[PDB]
Amino acid sequence: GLMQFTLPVRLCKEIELFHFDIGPFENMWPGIFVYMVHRSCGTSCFELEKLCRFIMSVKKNYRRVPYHNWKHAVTVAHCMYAILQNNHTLFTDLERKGLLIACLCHDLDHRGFSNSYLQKFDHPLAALYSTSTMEQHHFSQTVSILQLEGHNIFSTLSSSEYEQVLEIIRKAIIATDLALYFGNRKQLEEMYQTGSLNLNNQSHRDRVIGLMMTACDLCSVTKLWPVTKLTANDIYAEFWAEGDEMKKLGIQPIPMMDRDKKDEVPQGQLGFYNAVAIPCYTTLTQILPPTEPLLKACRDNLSQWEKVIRGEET
Ligand SMILES: Cn1ncc(C(=O)O)c1C(=O)Nc1ccn2cc(-c3ccccc3)nc2n1
Ligand SMILES: [Mg+2]
Ligand SMILES: [Zn+2]
Repeated sequence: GLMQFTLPVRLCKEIELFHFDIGPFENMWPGIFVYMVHRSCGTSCFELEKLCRFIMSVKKNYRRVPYHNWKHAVTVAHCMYAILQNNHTLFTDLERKGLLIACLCHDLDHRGFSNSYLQKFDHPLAALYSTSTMEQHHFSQTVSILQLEGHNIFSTLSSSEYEQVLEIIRKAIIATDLALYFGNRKQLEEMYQTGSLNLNNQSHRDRVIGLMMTACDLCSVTKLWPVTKLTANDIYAEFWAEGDEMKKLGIQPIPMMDRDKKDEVPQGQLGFYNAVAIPCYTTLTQILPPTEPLLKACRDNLSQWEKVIRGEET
């Protein structure tokens, strides 16, 4: 109760900033997450014995893959922390509770392959979940861990409150299926520009939370350039692994996943910032103005990719 987590001065200052990197020391990541929960939600939101148990069970069900790993999970949770701390009054006590948990859990038991590879491999999960295959699995995995002995971090919530937070977490996790982002953003774009957007409307909150979930999921493009550049090595390691597997199925993979076409990466990253990232952070800054640093940092990294193509960098 009166046991408060403290970080060293640099982490304690840097952690409030959107572009914060959680560093290479795994054993500090759980304490970084508990520190963020206590500050976002309160020191009384969760029982520390159950939280710590939940956090280590979630860790254990993240696989040792180049990108979609325990580190990604805590990085996406930190972005959400940054957004919630800069939009203090606009979110309920349940939403703060659920959105940090959702972010930690959003890629549970990820194997490093897209929903498409699962469908073409004819994976059992692709028979069980027709769309957002992995994301339905990540939620399933979350509920399993919440149903483990001494892992129910929402024990103090009522029947109705429990159902509401699990519904927040479910929509939040489904929303990280990028294929749904495009329509979600376009609809948010139209609602903001006509003035019909209303945060008292639940279906509108759902959409805004979904865009926050995309923004947190992509926050690798909103770090300082040295971190963005090095993260990209981890992303393409999975993509090219997936391409190799497509070639084993007898399918020529998209260039993005073809390691023979790695020379086309800088221009590929250019496309992704224009088609996905900039649009995403633009609409987010429109709806939630204090999230502007994410746009600025994204814009800065777009410019760094342009310099790579021009041959000013390697
Ligand atoms: C989902 N997600 N989350 C983070 C990131 C990220 O990249 O940081 C991504 C991601 O979708 N990236 C993309 C998207 C489209 N691409 C097309 C090429 C490309 C094409 C041709 C040749 C060489 C590369 N590379 C791409 N990378
Ligand atoms: Mg995912
Ligand atoms: Zn993710």
